[PDB]
Amino acid sequence: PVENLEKEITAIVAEVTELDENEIWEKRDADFFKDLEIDSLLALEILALIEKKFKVQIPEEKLVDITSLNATIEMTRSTLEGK
Amino acid sequence: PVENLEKEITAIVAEVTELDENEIWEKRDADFFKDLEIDSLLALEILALIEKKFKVQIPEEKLVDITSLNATIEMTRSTLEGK
Amino acid sequence: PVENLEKEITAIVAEVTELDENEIWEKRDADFFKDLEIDSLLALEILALIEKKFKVQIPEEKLVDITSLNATIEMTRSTLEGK
Amino acid sequence: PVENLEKEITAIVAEVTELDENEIWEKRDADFFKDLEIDSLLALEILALIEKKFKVQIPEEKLVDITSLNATIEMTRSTLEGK
Amino acid sequence: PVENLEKEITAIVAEVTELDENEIWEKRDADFFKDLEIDSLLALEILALIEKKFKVQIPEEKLVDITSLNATIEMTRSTLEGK
Amino acid sequence: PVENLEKEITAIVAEVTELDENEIWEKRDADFFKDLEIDSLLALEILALIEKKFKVQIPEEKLVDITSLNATIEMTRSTLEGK
Amino acid sequence: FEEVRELVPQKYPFLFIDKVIELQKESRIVCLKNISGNEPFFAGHFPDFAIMPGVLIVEALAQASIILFKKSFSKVFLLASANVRFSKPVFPGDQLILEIDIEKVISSAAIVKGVAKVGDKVVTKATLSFGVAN
Amino acid sequence: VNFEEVRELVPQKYPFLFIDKVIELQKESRIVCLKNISGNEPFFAGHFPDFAIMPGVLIVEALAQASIILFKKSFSTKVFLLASANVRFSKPVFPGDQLILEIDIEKVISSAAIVKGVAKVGDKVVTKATLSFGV
Amino acid sequence: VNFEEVRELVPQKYPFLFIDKVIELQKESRIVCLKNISGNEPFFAGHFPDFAIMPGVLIVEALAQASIILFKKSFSTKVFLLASANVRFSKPVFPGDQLILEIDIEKVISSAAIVKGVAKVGDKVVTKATLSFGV
Amino acid sequence: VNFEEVRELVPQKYPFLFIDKVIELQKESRIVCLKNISGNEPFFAGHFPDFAIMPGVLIVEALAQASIILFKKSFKDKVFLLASANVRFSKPVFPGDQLILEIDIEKVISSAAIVKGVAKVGDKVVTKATLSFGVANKD
Amino acid sequence: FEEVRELVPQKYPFLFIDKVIELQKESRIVCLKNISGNEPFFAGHFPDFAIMPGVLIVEALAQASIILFKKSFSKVFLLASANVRFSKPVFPGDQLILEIDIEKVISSAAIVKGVAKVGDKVVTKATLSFGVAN
Amino acid sequence: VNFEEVRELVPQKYPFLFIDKVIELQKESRIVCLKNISGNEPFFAGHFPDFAIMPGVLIVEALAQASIILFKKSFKDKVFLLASANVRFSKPVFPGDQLILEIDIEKVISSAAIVKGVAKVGDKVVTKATLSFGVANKD
Repeated sequence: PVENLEKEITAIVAEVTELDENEIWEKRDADFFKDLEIDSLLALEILALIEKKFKVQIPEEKLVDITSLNATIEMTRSTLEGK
Repeated sequence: PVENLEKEITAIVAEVTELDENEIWEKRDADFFKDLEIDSLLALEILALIEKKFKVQIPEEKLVDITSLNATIEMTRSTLEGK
Repeated sequence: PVENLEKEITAIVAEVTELDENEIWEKRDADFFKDLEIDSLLALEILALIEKKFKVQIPEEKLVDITSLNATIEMTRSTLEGK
Repeated sequence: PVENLEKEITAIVAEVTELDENEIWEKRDADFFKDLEIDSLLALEILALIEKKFKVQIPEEKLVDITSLNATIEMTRSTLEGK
Repeated sequence: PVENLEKEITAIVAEVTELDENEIWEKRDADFFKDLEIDSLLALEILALIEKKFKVQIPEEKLVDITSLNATIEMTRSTLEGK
Repeated sequence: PVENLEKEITAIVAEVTELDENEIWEKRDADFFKDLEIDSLLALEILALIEKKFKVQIPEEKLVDITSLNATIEMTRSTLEGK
Repeated sequence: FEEVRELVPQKYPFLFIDKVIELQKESRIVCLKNISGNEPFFAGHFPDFAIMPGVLIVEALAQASIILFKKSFSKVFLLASANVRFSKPVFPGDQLILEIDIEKVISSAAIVKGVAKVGDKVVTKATLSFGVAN
Repeated sequence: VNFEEVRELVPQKYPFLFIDKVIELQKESRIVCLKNISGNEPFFAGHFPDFAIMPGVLIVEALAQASIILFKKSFSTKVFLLASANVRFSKPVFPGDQLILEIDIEKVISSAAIVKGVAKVGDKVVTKATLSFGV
Repeated sequence: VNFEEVRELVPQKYPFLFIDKVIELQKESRIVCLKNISGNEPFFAGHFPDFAIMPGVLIVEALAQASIILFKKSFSTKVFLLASANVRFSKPVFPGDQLILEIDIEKVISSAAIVKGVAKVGDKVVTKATLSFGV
Repeated sequence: VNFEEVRELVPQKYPFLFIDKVIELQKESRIVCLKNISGNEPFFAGHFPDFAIMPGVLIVEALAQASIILFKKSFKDKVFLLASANVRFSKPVFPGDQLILEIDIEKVISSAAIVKGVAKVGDKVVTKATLSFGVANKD
Repeated sequence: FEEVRELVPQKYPFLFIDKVIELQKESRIVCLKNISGNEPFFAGHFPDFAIMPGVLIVEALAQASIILFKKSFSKVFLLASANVRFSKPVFPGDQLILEIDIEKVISSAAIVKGVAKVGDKVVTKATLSFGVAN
Repeated sequence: VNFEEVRELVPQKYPFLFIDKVIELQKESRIVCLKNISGNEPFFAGHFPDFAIMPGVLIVEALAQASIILFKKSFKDKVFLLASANVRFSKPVFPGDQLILEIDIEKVISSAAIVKGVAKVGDKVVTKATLSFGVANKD
């Protein structure tokens, strides 16, 4: 679900880097490392929390497209249809 | 809200205790101390999360009464009744 | 002398191997390697004692044939026959 | 036996301090520490070898009378009659 | 030899402070610690090096008399007034 | 100033060797290493302390020219012949 | 530092605290440990490349938390649980600055948030939990 | 498996080596190692001088050293830096205790790995830890 | 029995302590101790740097330290100096091995004591030693 | 950071390494090294254990190690033996201090060298030293 | 001593040989070890009284025997058995002089008589036995 | 032997103790101490491991420890801080050497002292040193 996919992804990111959910919500059109101070381990933690709550598989070449919030939303969409 | 206090409590306790939320809905009648492979500091963790994300306080007497998922939901519930 | 070579040999081997000389007179037919809880250097010890206190030499080939109290008395006996 | 008690005691001492059996044989009328360089451990080793070969008991207050060779011969006599 | 001792003392302070001689001779009557870049330890340096240069041993309670170039010179010349 | 430099050099050697000045001035023309209680290291001492006393820097290949009081004095005066 | 010696339940070979800068009692502590190549773990762990084992940074945050506790509450603390993230490596020459804020302190347990910094670059970030004993 | 193979396989040398033997090794799934602990260790005299109790930080270190030897047996021929640790310390561990460290893989990626570790004295869990390593 | 009772009972401190636990203690007859050995010991890197093998001298030392703790439990309230040792070294002992040290009394006098010791890894004798102590 | 360079430049391994980083290096004139000082070193507990204060001789050894770094990077291969130290201990040094070692060369010979070092803790000067070195590399 | 470093199968923390005085090849060796209070075992064994554990004197006689073997026969030696007597204690400041004579050397084993002396006072006297390996 | 006396006189414990025995003690003038030098010390492997040679700064520290023994036995209670060392390293020192530390006092103050030490190996003199100490015992 759009609302659900969306708020759970922003929940995961607001957990890992802990900025108020709206404040990360808006800044999706930037880069996680150039403007969001996101590490290899922050990205890995988001991906693991996604595989956990979402009971979803992830091949991590997808991680190269893990650069913005809306980007991970799109890849998460693709995987929740992946089955 | 009763099912939304379920939302909060069950969500954070499933984050912490590392079990399936479906069987949690089945194991509301599970005992922390002996049945849920818990720590006393595990209760400290869940109680800090309720403290912080429900925005009201609980003294430490509460600690004795943390026993079971039904019973811990009941203890946090009686708090939010006062708390 | 045959019983005095018994004197020398049996005396020093009872000093070394830590057993009763009565049961040694009974266990002439005891095997060093497996039956007498020996070391190969234990044979080196007994052989050095015979070397020194019988005042004649033995090459190291002798070492292979050190097997039993009958047999080691026989090997030192054939030596003192040459040695 | 006089010959036997005597030669076995001189054998034990010629083992522990290793002087030629006659050379210790003669010098009995001196002190083991003042003129024979005998230690607590040399005396203890003689006493233990005596308890071993002689299968004899020894109370070591006797050790105060352990000062000369003939002295230990006399105490060894007393103990081989001790039974 | 107030001139010899006086300009050699100027030089001693210029050495111990590693400073220019003109510098310190300009500073006849300003105190050591506050301005002349010196503590008890450089005072020990002056004491020893002057004691050995000008062939004296100063009863070093005269420590109380060393605060500047002036105190040092007057103290030293009082010492060889002792001489 | 051959007299000033000469007796101050006598004094430099009397300091570096911690010897009497009369002693070394008696030893104008005997070699350093064999008899004057000095090695390469005390030679480094003379080199540095004279270089700083008499306001020079000696091209120290002149190391080859320091074997005694005589070599040192002649080398130094050849250096200020450079001057 | 002499006070740090008594205040820490550790001596020479396993001491990871050099000085305490600030002490907001019952609120927070900040400490400094110099990281020098003259310490044993730089040889044992990895010879070809001297890197501080981040686990010792965890231990340092832990020791600083113990100091914060001993000065905030007039008495045994056992580190019950840790949850750490190692952001950046720490090398010899670095001044580790370890900052402990407390989030929850009860009669029987305590929870702290730690952060280790070299300059203004977060190298490790941890949340620690300690249990109390007599 | 041999403590002398652990020499080159694991670069950690004398003063900071916390593994003695390899009990099992099921490649790419699970490894279990033996670290035998004794009172003749420097951290015991360093940690709480009167009563000897080995610090949990070093138990986590031994778990990580087991994870690395697990990693090196198939992915060989790349430093495996420890990126994160979520650890719970259950029971103290004393001299004479054999610490058995069971490392299980949960995920392996090109440049990252995730591990579940349990440290026990007997079959008594005294430490649990979710570990993560980068490359 | 507790490793913390071994603190004051046995004065040997950190770098030269070779006993971890007391398995049995039958007073004035026999004691048996556990020294758990690990690759994190200084003599391993000191002894034969490439292959780790603990030296027999320290096995004899651990046997003597067991003899002294045996001595101290009844004759208490006098230094017990080791006077002699007749030792045979059977098999090497490696990291991860639990060294069990069985000390038996053969003689006790006012100022002397005699002991028989066996050191095993399992029930496999790797060292035998007749020990003697003076006072 | 350039500590791994110091590990090969300085042959001194643990526990006698008193250089951690080379701040600056001007060849044939000057070097500035850094030593972080912690209470987790053996001499602090070994020298007067009731009060941690670094022995001054070890500051002199840090000065000498900085001098040898300067030599080996900015003089073919030889060894350098410390011939003399004339040191002045101004103020104590404590754990938590960054100790800055400053070497300036005075004279260089085929067979000898003289350096002048100061060790600082912030603005404080705590030791001044004149050091002299010889060469004895046989082959 | 540089030769002693390679010739002994031991390095810093467990090296008990400082120098070899005489080398009668295939006959005997004599070595010197200085005994200084700056060694670890003087703290571990007995603090109130610094005494050298005689077992280390045994180890020293052993190491000297190894040196005698490596120089007498152009290759692994494991100490098979020992029979020692400790006559006198050894303290800091003493120069231990360890003398090894060989009694029996075969292809597969060797037997030596050792004696440790401080000055001209025998402190320990041992007979050692070594087995050979490749 | 009087090493157990040195263990209380010198507060320095392992691994920074560089006195083993006091040969001679003339109160208020002179002390002669002994240091046995072995290859089983950490600085030999820590300082230039390819060749064992004792660092000279440690000979200076042995000289200072002998000086402090002389002070504490022959000066009520104070502490002594090393103020300066002017040292001359004559010859190397190797394992197996008996290092004889000879202190002669030059001057004594309520607040300062100057000593002159030589360290010898047999007939060889290997280091000469002028040392100076201060007092800072607060209470």
